[PDB]
Amino acid sequence: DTMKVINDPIHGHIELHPLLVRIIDTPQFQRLRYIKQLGGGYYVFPGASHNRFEHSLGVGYLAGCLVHALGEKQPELQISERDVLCVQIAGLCHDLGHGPFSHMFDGRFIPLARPEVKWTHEQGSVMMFEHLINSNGIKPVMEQYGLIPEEDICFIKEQIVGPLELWPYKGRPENKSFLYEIVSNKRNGIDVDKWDYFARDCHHLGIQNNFDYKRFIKFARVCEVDNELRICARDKEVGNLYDMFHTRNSLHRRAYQHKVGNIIDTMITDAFLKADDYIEITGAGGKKYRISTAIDDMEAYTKLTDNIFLEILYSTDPKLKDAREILKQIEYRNLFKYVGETQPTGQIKIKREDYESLPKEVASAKPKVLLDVKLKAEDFIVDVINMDYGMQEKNPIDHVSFYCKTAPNRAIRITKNQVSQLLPEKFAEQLIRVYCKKVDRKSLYAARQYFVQWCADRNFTKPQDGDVIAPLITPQKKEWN
Amino acid sequence: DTMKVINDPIHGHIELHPLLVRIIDTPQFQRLRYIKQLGGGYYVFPGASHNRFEHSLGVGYLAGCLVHALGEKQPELQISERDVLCVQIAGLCHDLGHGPFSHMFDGRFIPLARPEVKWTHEQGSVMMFEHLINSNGIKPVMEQYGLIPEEDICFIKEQIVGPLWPYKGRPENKSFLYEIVSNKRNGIDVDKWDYFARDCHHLGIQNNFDYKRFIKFARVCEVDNELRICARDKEVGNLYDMFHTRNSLHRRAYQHKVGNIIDTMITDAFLKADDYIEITGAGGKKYRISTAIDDMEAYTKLTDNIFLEILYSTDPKLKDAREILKQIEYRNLFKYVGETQPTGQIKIKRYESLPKEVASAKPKVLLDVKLKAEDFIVDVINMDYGMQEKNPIDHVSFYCKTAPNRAIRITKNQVSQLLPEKFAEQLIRVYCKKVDRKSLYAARQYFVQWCADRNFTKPQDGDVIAPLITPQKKEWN
Amino acid sequence: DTMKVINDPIHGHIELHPLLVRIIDTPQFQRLRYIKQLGGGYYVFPGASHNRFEHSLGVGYLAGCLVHALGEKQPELQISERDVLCVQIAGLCHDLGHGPFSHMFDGRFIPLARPEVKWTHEQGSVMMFEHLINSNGIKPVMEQYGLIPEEDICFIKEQIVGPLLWPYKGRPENKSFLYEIVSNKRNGIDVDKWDYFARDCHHLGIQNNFDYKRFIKFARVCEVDNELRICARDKEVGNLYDMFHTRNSLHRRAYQHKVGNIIDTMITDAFLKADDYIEITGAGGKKYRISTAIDDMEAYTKLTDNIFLEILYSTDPKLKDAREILKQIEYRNLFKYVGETQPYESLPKEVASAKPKVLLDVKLKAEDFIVDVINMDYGMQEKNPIDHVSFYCKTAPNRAIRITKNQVSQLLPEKFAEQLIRVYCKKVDRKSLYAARQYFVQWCADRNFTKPQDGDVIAPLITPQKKEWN
Amino acid sequence: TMKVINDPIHGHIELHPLLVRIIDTPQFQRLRYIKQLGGGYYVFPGASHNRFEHSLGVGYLAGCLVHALGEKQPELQISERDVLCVQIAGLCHDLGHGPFSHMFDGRFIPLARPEVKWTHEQGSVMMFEHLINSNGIKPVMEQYGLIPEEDICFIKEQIVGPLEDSLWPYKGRPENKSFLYEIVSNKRNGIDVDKWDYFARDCHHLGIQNNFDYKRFIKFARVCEVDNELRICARDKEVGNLYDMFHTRNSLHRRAYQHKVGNIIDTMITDAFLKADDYIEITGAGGKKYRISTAIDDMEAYTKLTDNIFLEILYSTDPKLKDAREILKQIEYRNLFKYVGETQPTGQDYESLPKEVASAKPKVLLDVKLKAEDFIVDVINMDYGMQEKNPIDHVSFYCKTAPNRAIRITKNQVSQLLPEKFAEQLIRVYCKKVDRKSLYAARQYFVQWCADRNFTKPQDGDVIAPLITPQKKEWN
Ligand SMILES: Nc1nc(=O)c2ncn([C@H]3C[C@H](O)[C@@H](CO[P@@](=O)(S)OP(=O)(O)OP(=O)(O)O)O3)c2[nH]1
Ligand SMILES: Nc1nc(=O)c2ncn([C@H]3C[C@H](O)[C@@H](CO[P@@](=O)(S)OP(=O)(O)OP(=O)(O)O)O3)c2[nH]1
Ligand SMILES: Nc1nc(=O)c2ncn([C@H]3C[C@H](O)[C@@H](CO[P@@](=O)(S)OP(=O)(O)OP(=O)(O)O)O3)c2[nH]1
Ligand SMILES: Nc1nc(=O)c2ncn([C@H]3C[C@H](O)[C@@H](CO[P@@](=O)(S)OP(=O)(O)OP(=O)(O)O)O3)c2[nH]1
Ligand SMILES: [Mg+2]
Ligand SMILES: [Mg+2]
Ligand SMILES: [Mg+2]
Ligand SMILES: [Mg+2]
Ligand SMILES: [Mn+2]
Ligand SMILES: [Mn+2]
Ligand SMILES: [Mn+2]
Ligand SMILES: [Mn+2]
Repeated sequence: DTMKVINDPIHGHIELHPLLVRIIDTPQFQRLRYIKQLGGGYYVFPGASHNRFEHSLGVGYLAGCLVHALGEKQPELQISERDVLCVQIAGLCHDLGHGPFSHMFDGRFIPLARPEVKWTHEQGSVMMFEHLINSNGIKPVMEQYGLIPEEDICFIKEQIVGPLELWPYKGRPENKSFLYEIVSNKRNGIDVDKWDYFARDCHHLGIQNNFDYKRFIKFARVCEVDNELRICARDKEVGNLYDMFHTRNSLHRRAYQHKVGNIIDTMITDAFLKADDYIEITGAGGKKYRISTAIDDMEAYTKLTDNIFLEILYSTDPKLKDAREILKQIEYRNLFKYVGETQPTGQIKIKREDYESLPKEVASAKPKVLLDVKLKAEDFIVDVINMDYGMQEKNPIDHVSFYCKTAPNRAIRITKNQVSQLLPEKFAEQLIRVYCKKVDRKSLYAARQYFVQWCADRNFTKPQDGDVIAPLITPQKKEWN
Repeated sequence: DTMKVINDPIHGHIELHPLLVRIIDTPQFQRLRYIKQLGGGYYVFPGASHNRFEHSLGVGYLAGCLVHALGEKQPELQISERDVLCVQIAGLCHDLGHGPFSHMFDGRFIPLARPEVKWTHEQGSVMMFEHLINSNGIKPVMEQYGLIPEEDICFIKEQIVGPLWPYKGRPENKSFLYEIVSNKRNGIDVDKWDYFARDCHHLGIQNNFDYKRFIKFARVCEVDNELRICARDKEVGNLYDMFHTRNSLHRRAYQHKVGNIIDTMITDAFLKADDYIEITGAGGKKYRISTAIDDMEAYTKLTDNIFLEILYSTDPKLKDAREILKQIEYRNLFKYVGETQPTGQIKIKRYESLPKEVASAKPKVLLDVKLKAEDFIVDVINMDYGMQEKNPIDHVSFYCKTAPNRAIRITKNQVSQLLPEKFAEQLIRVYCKKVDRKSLYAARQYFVQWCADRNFTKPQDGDVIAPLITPQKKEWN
Repeated sequence: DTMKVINDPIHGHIELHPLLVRIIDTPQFQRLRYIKQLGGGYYVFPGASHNRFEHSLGVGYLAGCLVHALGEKQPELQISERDVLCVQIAGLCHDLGHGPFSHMFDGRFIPLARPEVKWTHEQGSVMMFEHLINSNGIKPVMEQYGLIPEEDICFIKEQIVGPLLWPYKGRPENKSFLYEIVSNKRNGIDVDKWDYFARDCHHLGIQNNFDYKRFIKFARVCEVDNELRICARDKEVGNLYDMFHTRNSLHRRAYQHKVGNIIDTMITDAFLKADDYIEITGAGGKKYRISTAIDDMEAYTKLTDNIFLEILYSTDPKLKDAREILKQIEYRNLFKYVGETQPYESLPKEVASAKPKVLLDVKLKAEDFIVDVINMDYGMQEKNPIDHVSFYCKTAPNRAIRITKNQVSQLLPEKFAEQLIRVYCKKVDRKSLYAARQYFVQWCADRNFTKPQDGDVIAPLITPQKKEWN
Repeated sequence: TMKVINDPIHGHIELHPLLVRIIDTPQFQRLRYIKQLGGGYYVFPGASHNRFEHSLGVGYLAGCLVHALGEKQPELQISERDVLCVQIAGLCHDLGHGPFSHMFDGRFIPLARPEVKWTHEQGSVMMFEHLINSNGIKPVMEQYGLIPEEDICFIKEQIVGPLEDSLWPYKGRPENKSFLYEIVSNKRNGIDVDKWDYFARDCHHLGIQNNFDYKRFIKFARVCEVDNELRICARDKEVGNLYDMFHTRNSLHRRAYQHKVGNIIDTMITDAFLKADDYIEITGAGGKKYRISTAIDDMEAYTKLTDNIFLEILYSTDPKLKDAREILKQIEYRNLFKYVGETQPTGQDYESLPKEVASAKPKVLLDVKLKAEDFIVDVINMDYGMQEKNPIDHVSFYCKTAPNRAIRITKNQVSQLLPEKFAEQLIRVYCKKVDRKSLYAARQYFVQWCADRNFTKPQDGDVIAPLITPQKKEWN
């Protein structure tokens, strides 16, 4: 009935409309309190204790800030309170679909557990959102505050996942197209979701950031672009936009793809796979699901959080011994050892299906060196990481519209050459990391020899420490030295 | 093989000796990852997602910083690497004994589940530390790095809990070492310094104490034939401010009325669940939530998870407990009625009779509903400077730049006339389990009447919530 | 004119209305770039390089934030764009009257140079504001944007200095709350404090996560004694006490830092010696002195921190005495701090008159001493400003209530003012300093002042004399 | 005794008494009156900071790094004497800066005294010598174990490089202590503590975000043998952070140090100084009088050349300075030369570019015709500090498995998303005529000149010069 104020360390005091409060105070939303934003990253950065819940509040907040700012600067847009609330709800609910340890679940576990299924947190979010609305009688409340549930639920889902299918959207018309650019921007990835996690992750990781998404909001405008009304940035902000993506890449390099964070994520995933058939999760009508099938039933999925990790760890079931033992090894910090990193060379890329064959490939290499131990495919992990600017090969800034101060209503396009010659020439790459399950000194030395030999055999890039870890092997390849 | 570096948002890059790493990488220590620093506070301050684990690293770090600084400034102290490691270990392990949602467990749940016992997180920490050492073969590792486990385990425990010269782990010449992690003399320790900075970072609030500066100006002097840590004289204002900051954090955050009520509701749920949750201990034995403190192997598995285990349960026996937790999720909380203070110095002894007392008041007003003792919660909160009635600064030793080895004492008048005249008080909060508008209105009338009957302070909103009752008391108006 | 955005490290991006930009882009306002916020404090805290200019932008910004927030939450107040602009202008211009090194000028120099005159930066700000308006043709611009200069200039001045019975003419009682925002004469809770807390902390290197933002969010207007006044939410009372605690702590640690004050004192002495020999050109080419530039705003416009360097870099023999003091500051050959106690021109003589029962190699004279009396209070002399705050409760947000100290905490101060008395010595010799300590502690004992913290160390012979001290 | 100074960036800095003696001198304290970012303060009101506080930070970080190396590698035989010398160089590296910093050495001196070859580095060495000699520091250095002959040489070399073909061109320390020259001012690859302080300090004051974590870098720094020298090596995994450091530097230049209006204010101040030059007199050694442009010849005069000069001119009663004073007054009214636009070359002294723009004949009607003198053309070199070169190719690294073995890492071994180029230019054009008709004309000349030269299409080209932009087919 009245607004609530929430104090957030990143954003300070956030005002929440009563309808938003109703949505937040539900089991489906509060679930996000028990899911770590950075998953295994917490085990490397102790500051990163934050969960999806607080991130979601921030995203809803910033979504409101942006839509409000646009409305105040351009009354002609006819932005309504109903529009503002719908955008905030989408911002709040965009991460509802995340599973235990966030990206590990959708990124690592589900692809291995259920390769046939094509699943993402986005799809999960839409399903959970529907479940949230229907389970908690939210629709009546939406009507009370002027929302029209048929159109607006559609609109909210479309903001989260894109067209459920010309204008392909049904929730709002072309004149309100800019509303779809705020929470999850499918056009170029510039959205408030990134702005919140940049600031929040940095706050917790202990990586400094004085920058303003606030600045961006202040300079945002709506212009006509190809018969749609779209969000346009001021021209001079283009450098800041390139930097936003640079920041994202740096955060991935330093933190999200930290070699040990990833290995912990990998180990947890392995534990989950071993546990899958023995954990049972109760769904709608008392039906039982597995970790990998809870995504099919939202009532079951509601109860799938980071807790599962502890349920396995603390279990006594003999059937869970293999899974439990992996988790125990994580606790003792008996983790697999990082051997090295390389990149695929020139046009060659690694296909997703071929990830599985890779450990065998490394083991198959014959390094021209004496070896005390012989290592097996099963002793290796090979982690293939796709680093990009959020749009695969594409430059997202080529998909941004800008305006100039002398003609604020006229959208223009800006190419990379018009900005700096020091920008990336490519917007995607792969990293290949190799680890060894055998942690002893002799094994690790051997693993380094196999690894560097495999790099040479494949014409991959010379590992940075190649000359130190494998002095005998590196001479072989002339390109390297 | 060698040191590890950990990046902390509060302290930046912390170097950890390999022995410390071995201790950290154990189930008993890593458990702290799953216990929230501020418990129910997270449900009011979404920034407060931090756990005991990160706080513990910070405390170990600052313990090392202080002992190192003292050694570098005063080589004569003969501080040893062995001493430094023992102080760090105590700093790291001082919070090992905490249970689910931290202070709620030792502060609220255990006193109700096991009223006969005096139990504290300190005692828990000593027991867990012993379990950690013995379960993970740490003693051999300690010897490898020059520690003497018999003496040093004793020393570490004594730093955490105090005497088991009453100390056996170190002699009087090394007395100052016992002032660093948990200072029983005046409460000025590195544990406070970390949580001030860490809680503030996460809460989104401002901290008055500058701990780095304090460390830089710390020295050891002879005081009554002990070597004790002394602060530079000009830092006295900063020390008063440290305690002010602590009090403000309690007022704004740790004792936030809704955080406390959520803690209370969780405690109630735990009590209802107690007999039906079973926690597996050493040798496969089963314990209860309230008895896991007896077996460290069981206690190791007692973390915030328990909350979710109850919440996600389907056992009919757990329905009552589960329903309370579900109400928390729907934000269907017990309602805050009001807050008052007992009058001047007079203070309230330990509590169960209080709800009945409020219900017994007969407010001279029209009431649609009549409320019962069981409908009320009364929460009594002791706010002080850490030493009951006493001023801890009267128990600090200082030095002047013109005579750095000469300890002096400084009284409150020598500092400021704007300081507190008192160092302890109580807050009394009343809540109602009946959440309907008519019940809440009635609860307000009982509450304000009870305040008037007892001569307690006028609630701030007394004139608004109970316009008919407030005229009765002349003092108030 | 158009709207401009300014990036501020404390507040981030501040939007400025074109009328505000016009006011800012004038010699009278830009002058504030050349006046340090903390004066001599920069010579102790190297981070405190900030000037009055950036502080002024922040105050104007926060004034706008508060008035806007009140208007959005309570449309019934009938707050107008004209009102918002006037409040912002007052916030921007409230520190226009500051002189070189800020408080030193109004706090130390003017009282000594011109004891007969009663002058404050507030009065200076009003005069400069008038000069700014009249010199730069701002009144026509104000009209263009809907302001009514006769009423609104009056209103702006009143916000800065107070009344020139509702005693205000610029706005009526219904808009009384507007006078509480920039410079709150009722209880001191204003946006000026909120900016300098955050800004000074940022530069000093003293941490502050807290929010004035929170305060703004919980501010409301209620009827109080037939005026509309700003009321805080009841639960914020603890935070308000803490605001004043913060202020006191900043004064103790930084603004009244014993060496910052002594540098301010030395600079003041140098200014006094230089006064007649520096000439500052005013309106009509007339010449003024440092101490008389306050009479002519055209002259005052050219009176900034630069004067310090003009003196320091001078070669005029007449300025040698002044120049030498400044040179001593550079060499860090400072007047020496002797000590501090707790209970103005006559004081140095009084200390010198004390006869300490100790052997002294040197005899010191009144002129060798500086006595600095510092009033540490909660901004309202003896009074508790929180007793002059109105609050509201969530169950009746339009109903103002009063909260007394006992309703809050028994751990709060019993007193809201004190004095610190610091004594320094000009001479700086070891023997002189030792003597100064003996005179000082003896004077403390003679007057029944508090025992200096280091009294037993600096004056072991004297301290036994006084029984209370022990 | 030691003194402690509280710094907002670094917290509490401990200063050895010898350092305090050096700091408490007119030559050092002068830095309090010189803005770090010059005209930048007139765009970013947060940037009030001066060279003085930056210098303390640099001296502090220099001490942190040399101390850390000594503690990790006792074999280096780092001495207290070495630590103090490194700190003194760090403290004194910016002594030579003039009013508004880079504006003085970058803009004013090149125009006032084109024949002279002058830099702030050279100034710093001269001022340092003046500081030492004027304040009797050498005796104090000896008292604390310094050897002035060798150590003064060492300090100067750290600041300006060899005073001189040789594997060792330095005289102040031998090859075994080579790593000491990499700390304050790194001529090999530019990775030094001077950048680390100004990144953090400028960001603090500007209200922007800094990518480089210098404390981490220090923690992972080591010394290894490289080509018969002992050099500072970074841990291999820090290479990404190093690339980011340079990215941060470039971003700071783009957003702040080369802000179009900050630069124009710097240009206007420089113009004012040029007009004032002959009329301001600055007293030097023996009471001799110098000009703003000649104070660099006498350190006693240079000591008194600070930002104050700006205010002296602005507040001058004296008529003689009316043209100079008027320019400064225009700055105060914000009556600035107008930015017309920015472009980039394909490719890459002073008088010629404005003339070129004016010479273009745009196929458009023009109310006014503009002259070379009405234009300013500002050419800005954006690079990674080493002209065309990649500085990371000049860094040595080590791996955890062999911490004493230095290796080299090439760009392809890091990321394919790194820059392909390490240098570019920006060309900005401004107009001294500020009226609407003049500005419109200036835009037409500018865009025409861009088209004529095949420079990049200005971002707002289609808006400011709709008629010209069609002509160029490339411009899509
Ligand atoms: N930064 C800060 N300082 C403080 O002193 C403080 N106090 C609370 N909060 C945070 C905690 C929350 O994140 C938020 C609201 O706290 P509130 O106490 S205003 O909320 P309700 O208890 O519901 O008061 P009601 O029911 O009477 O309206 O601000 C605070 N945040
Ligand atoms: N601020 C920051 N920036 C960074 O780039 C970064 N990288 C890590 N960390 C945090 C995460 C950790 O908390 C800490 C060290 O991470 P590290 O990657 S050096 O450690 P290991 O993987 O063990 O390196 P090795 O095995 O080769 O010695 O700093 C960082 N913290
Ligand atoms: N925080 C931050 N990041 C930045 O990239 C940046 N750039 C500038 N500023 C600060 C400096 C100012 O304090 C403010 C605006 O700078 P602007 O570049 S938007 O202004 P004009 O040059 O007038 O742009 P125009 O004339 O083209 O509309 O933000 C910035 N502040
Ligand atoms: N952050 C901070 N908090 C504070 O409370 C404080 N107080 C001072 N400083 C800063 C200001 C200075 O930059 C630094 C040292 O101030 P100091 O007061 S220790 O030094 P002297 O007065 O000379 O002490 P002595 O009485 O032994 O001579 O710390 C402070 N810095
Ligand atoms: Mg509430
Ligand atoms: Mg490691
Ligand atoms: Mg502009
Ligand atoms: Mg001192
Ligand atoms: Mn998200
Ligand atoms: Mn603790
Ligand atoms: Mn002010
Ligand atoms: Mn520098």
